[PDB]
Amino acid sequence: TVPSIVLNDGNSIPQLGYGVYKVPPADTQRAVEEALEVGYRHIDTAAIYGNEEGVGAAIAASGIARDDLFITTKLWNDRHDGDEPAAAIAESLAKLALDQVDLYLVHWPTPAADNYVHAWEKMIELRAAGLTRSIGVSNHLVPHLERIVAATGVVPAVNQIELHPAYQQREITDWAAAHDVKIESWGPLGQGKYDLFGAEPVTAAAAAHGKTPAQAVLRWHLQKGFVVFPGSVRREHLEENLDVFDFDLTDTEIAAIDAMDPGDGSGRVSGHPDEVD
Ligand SMILES: NC(=O)c1ccc[n+]([C@@H]2O[C@H](COP(=O)([O-])OP(=O)(O)OC[C@H]3O[C@@H](n4cnc5c(N)ncnc54)[C@H](O)[C@@H]3O)[C@@H](O)[C@H]2O)c1
Repeated sequence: TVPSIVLNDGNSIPQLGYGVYKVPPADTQRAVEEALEVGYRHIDTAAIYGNEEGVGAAIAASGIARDDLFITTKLWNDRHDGDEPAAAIAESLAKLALDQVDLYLVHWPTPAADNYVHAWEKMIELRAAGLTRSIGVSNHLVPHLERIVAATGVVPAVNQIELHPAYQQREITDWAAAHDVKIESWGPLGQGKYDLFGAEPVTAAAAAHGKTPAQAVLRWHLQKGFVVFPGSVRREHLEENLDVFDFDLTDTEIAAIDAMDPGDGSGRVSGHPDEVD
């Protein structure tokens, strides 16, 4: 059993899902079929991942009822302009072989291109047309968010950003809570870019519950109310990552993990929105 959370638009989303980022396209179908089998229902993909087909194929292969699944895809940086958003989403839909997706995201803000507002406008139209159930963004900074909302009056259901113990983007998460936008933690486990599992706050919490560090970290995101979809191809980790609704961390435990953030942005492991396209 994976609990769901409710969006500002009333739609619900499973709090834990399976992200297929990094999964080679030729292997995505197996990977998803396995997650599916494991009990995963929320699939996180993206057009840029070039593996929507595999996901779609996996879905179809599973006997699974459409309504029981949560499918997320994202709008690539080069499709912000004109009616490209509608073209991009249609392509995605065709790959997934779905009528519509559950959630659709503006992959990156590409501020320098100053087309993220236009993208947002088009996104709204996509939802209106029923191409997607909900809409959100990704990698959007506070100013990005203010601007889109100001321009449209429509608030993203979510903001998918890089988030883990060493790099929390508190300003964003704070803004989100104030605006009722849910947070999707990408790279929830640091992408192996640093010794997260070695962190003492992490080991203390895991040990304190008879869980793994990965599990404890996952629990922290969850408890903080964020949405997670860690990547993994090992069934051992799949099952493991699913086994986190069984327990809960103490406030003290959470607080200790929260202290891991240097507060200077030095804990970042991936690309910054001001730098991507
Ligand atoms: N919005 C964006 O720009 C963006 C960027 C990156 C990823 N995403 C999404 O977020 C998902 C998760 O992030 P990620 O995969 O980049 O990094 P991550 O923090 O999930 O780290 C992934 C790595 O952790 C390992 N992992 C998973 N479970 C583990 C466990 N129990 N024990 C040990 N290792 C374990 C995997 O082997 C994998 O190599 C992706 O699948 C993708 O769908 C979105």
